[PDB]
Amino acid sequence: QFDFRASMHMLTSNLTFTVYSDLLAFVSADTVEPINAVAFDNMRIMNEL
Amino acid sequence: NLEELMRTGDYAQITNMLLNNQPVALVGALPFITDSSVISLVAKLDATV
Amino acid sequence: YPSILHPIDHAFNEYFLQHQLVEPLNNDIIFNYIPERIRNDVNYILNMD
Repeated sequence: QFDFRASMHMLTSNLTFTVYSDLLAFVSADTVEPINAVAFDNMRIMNEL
Repeated sequence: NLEELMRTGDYAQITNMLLNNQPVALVGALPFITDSSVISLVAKLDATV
Repeated sequence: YPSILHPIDHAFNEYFLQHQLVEPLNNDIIFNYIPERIRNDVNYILNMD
Protein backbone atom coordinates (compact mmCIF):
# COMPACT_ATOMS: atom_id res chain seq x y z
CA GLN A 1 0.00 0.00 0.00
CA PHE A 2 1.03 3.58 -0.59
CA ASP A 3 1.80 5.32 2.71
CA PHE A 4 2.35 9.07 2.60
CA ARG A 5 4.56 9.17 5.71
CA ALA A 6 6.85 6.45 4.36
CA SER A 7 7.00 8.12 0.92
CA MET A 8 7.62 11.78 1.76
CA HIS A 9 11.29 12.74 1.75
CA MET A 10 13.35 15.90 1.63
CA LEU A 11 15.88 15.80 -1.20
CA THR A 12 18.89 18.06 -0.75
CA SER A 13 21.40 19.29 -3.31
CA ASN A 14 23.40 22.34 -4.29
CA LEU A 15 21.48 25.28 -5.68
CA THR A 16 23.74 25.70 -8.71
CA PHE A 17 27.27 25.15 -9.95
CA THR A 18 29.14 24.95 -13.24
CA VAL A 19 31.13 21.86 -14.13
CA TYR A 20 34.28 22.33 -16.20
CA SER A 21 36.25 19.73 -18.15
CA ASP A 22 39.21 21.41 -19.92
CA LEU A 23 41.26 22.49 -16.91
CA LEU A 24 44.30 23.40 -19.00
CA ALA A 25 42.12 25.85 -20.94
CA PHE A 26 42.34 28.04 -17.81
CA VAL A 27 46.13 28.27 -18.16
CA SER A 28 47.86 30.95 -20.20
CA ALA A 29 50.95 29.24 -21.60
CA ASP A 30 53.80 31.08 -23.30
CA THR A 31 57.32 30.01 -24.16
CA VAL A 32 60.65 31.83 -24.28
CA GLU A 33 62.28 32.50 -27.63
CA PRO A 34 63.84 29.17 -28.72
CA ILE A 35 67.22 30.89 -29.01
CA ASN A 36 66.99 31.32 -25.22
CA ALA A 37 65.62 27.88 -24.34
CA VAL A 38 67.71 26.11 -21.72
CA ALA A 39 68.07 22.49 -20.66
CA PHE A 40 67.90 20.98 -17.17
CA ASP A 41 71.42 22.31 -16.55
CA ASN A 42 70.23 25.92 -17.14
CA MET A 43 72.47 26.34 -20.20
CA ARG A 44 71.03 26.83 -23.66
CA ILE A 45 69.79 23.64 -25.29
CA MET A 46 71.81 24.51 -28.39
CA ASN A 47 74.92 26.60 -27.75
CA GLU A 48 76.70 26.62 -31.13
CA LEU A 49 74.46 29.59 -31.99
CA ASN B 1 66.72 44.17 -15.25
CA LEU B 2 64.35 44.70 -18.17
CA GLU B 3 66.50 42.69 -20.60
CA GLU B 4 66.38 39.64 -18.32
CA LEU B 5 62.62 40.13 -17.95
CA MET B 6 62.14 40.24 -21.73
CA ARG B 7 64.39 37.21 -22.19
CA THR B 8 62.71 35.02 -19.55
CA GLY B 9 59.17 36.38 -19.93
CA ASP B 10 58.64 35.75 -16.20
CA TYR B 11 56.64 38.66 -14.79
CA ALA B 12 55.88 37.36 -11.29
CA GLN B 13 58.38 39.60 -9.49
CA ILE B 14 57.50 42.80 -11.35
CA THR B 15 53.78 42.04 -11.06
CA ASN B 16 54.08 41.51 -7.30
CA MET B 17 56.14 44.67 -6.86
CA LEU B 18 53.69 46.75 -8.91
CA LEU B 19 50.59 45.34 -7.22
CA ASN B 20 52.12 45.99 -3.80
CA ASN B 21 53.49 49.47 -4.63
CA GLN B 22 56.94 48.23 -3.72
CA PRO B 23 59.55 50.82 -4.75
CA VAL B 24 61.69 49.59 -7.63
CA ALA B 25 63.97 50.68 -10.45
CA LEU B 26 63.28 49.18 -13.87
CA VAL B 27 66.69 49.27 -15.56
CA GLY B 28 67.19 49.21 -19.31
CA ALA B 29 67.22 51.29 -22.45
CA LEU B 30 63.73 52.78 -22.54
CA PRO B 31 61.99 55.36 -24.71
CA PHE B 32 60.36 58.15 -22.76
CA ILE B 33 57.72 60.80 -23.30
CA THR B 34 58.69 64.40 -22.60
CA ASP B 35 55.85 66.29 -20.91
CA SER B 36 56.17 69.99 -20.09
CA SER B 37 52.72 70.29 -18.50
CA VAL B 38 52.54 71.33 -14.85
CA ILE B 39 48.94 70.08 -14.70
CA SER B 40 50.05 66.67 -15.97
CA LEU B 41 52.62 66.45 -13.18
CA VAL B 42 50.05 67.54 -10.58
CA ALA B 43 47.67 64.94 -12.02
CA LYS B 44 50.47 62.41 -11.30
CA LEU B 45 50.41 60.94 -14.80
CA ASP B 46 53.96 59.59 -14.49
CA ALA B 47 52.62 57.07 -11.97
CA THR B 48 49.94 55.79 -14.39
CA VAL B 49 52.16 54.21 -17.08
CA TYR C 1 12.60 19.98 -1.76
CA PRO C 2 9.75 17.68 -0.77
CA SER C 3 9.42 14.56 -2.89
CA ILE C 4 7.14 11.53 -2.96
CA LEU C 5 9.15 8.40 -3.69
CA HIS C 6 8.91 4.67 -3.22
CA PRO C 7 11.59 3.57 -0.71
CA ILE C 8 13.63 1.87 -3.46
CA ASP C 9 13.35 4.93 -5.71
CA HIS C 10 14.30 7.06 -2.73
CA ALA C 11 17.35 4.87 -2.12
CA PHE C 12 18.52 5.28 -5.73
CA ASN C 13 17.99 9.04 -5.79
CA GLU C 14 19.52 9.50 -2.34
CA TYR C 15 22.58 7.57 -3.44
CA PHE C 16 22.85 9.77 -6.53
CA LEU C 17 22.53 12.92 -4.42
CA GLN C 18 24.99 11.76 -1.75
CA HIS C 19 27.71 10.44 -4.09
CA GLN C 20 28.14 13.03 -6.82
CA LEU C 21 31.41 13.09 -8.75
CA VAL C 22 31.82 16.89 -8.84
CA GLU C 23 34.55 18.38 -6.65
CA PRO C 24 35.20 22.08 -6.05
CA LEU C 25 37.44 23.56 -8.74
CA ASN C 26 39.90 26.37 -8.01
CA ASN C 27 43.13 27.76 -9.43
CA ASP C 28 45.30 25.62 -7.14
CA ILE C 29 43.79 22.41 -8.53
CA ILE C 30 44.27 23.62 -12.11
CA PHE C 31 47.86 24.65 -11.40
CA ASN C 32 48.62 21.27 -9.83
CA TYR C 33 46.97 19.57 -12.81
CA ILE C 34 49.83 20.90 -14.94
CA PRO C 35 52.67 18.33 -14.93
CA GLU C 36 55.19 19.33 -12.31
CA ARG C 37 58.24 19.16 -14.58
CA ILE C 38 56.55 21.65 -16.92
CA ARG C 39 55.69 23.98 -14.03
CA ASN C 40 59.41 24.01 -13.19
CA ASP C 41 60.81 24.45 -16.70
CA VAL C 42 61.75 28.10 -17.20
CA ASN C 43 61.23 27.74 -20.96
CA TYR C 44 57.48 27.81 -20.31
CA ILE C 45 55.63 30.70 -18.69
CA LEU C 46 52.39 29.66 -17.03
CA ASN C 47 49.82 32.16 -15.80
CA MET C 48 46.34 32.01 -14.29
CA ASP C 49 44.46 34.92 -15.85
